[PDB]
Amino acid sequence: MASPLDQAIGLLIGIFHKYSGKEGDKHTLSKKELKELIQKELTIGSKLQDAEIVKLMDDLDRNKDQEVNFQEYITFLGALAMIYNEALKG
Amino acid sequence: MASPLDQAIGLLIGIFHKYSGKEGDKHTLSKKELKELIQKELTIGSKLQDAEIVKLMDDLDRNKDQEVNFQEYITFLGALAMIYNEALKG
Repeated sequence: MASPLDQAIGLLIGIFHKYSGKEGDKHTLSKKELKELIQKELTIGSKLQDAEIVKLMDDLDRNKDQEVNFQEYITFLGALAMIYNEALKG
Repeated sequence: MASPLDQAIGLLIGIFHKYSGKEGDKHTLSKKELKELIQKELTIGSKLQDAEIVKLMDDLDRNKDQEVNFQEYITFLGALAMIYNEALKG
């Protein structure tokens, strides 16, 4: 069955594809799409703590002139998650 | 605030913490916990596609006798996703 994990994975995939879809090689996307993704799909406004700020900055270096793939996109979210849910860093 | 992304991230976090919590250093967990995680939380049984099998195998070789962190767990999930959610490859 589409258990909570599979569903949540499904969400992260769907979120990816929502932008990556347009890039043709929709297994990848870049800087612009990443900034869009975070800014649009995280309706935060109040730039939480540091994590998201650092993601937005980092994005420029992380990409520079290269597309990122799915897992490297996920890493953006996982890093975000770790930095603001400080707990996860132990 | 807790937009679809944040919620879905929240799910993957929650899933991790549900077991990783018990390790105390809940940034990390290992082989046994990982197999438990996927087995329990993906209520599949009817092994959808190779991905899950390959994860279950891979886990042993990946861990050996070494813990994995949150992002590495997310890599396990992201790889599972990649392999069975065919779209992510093509």
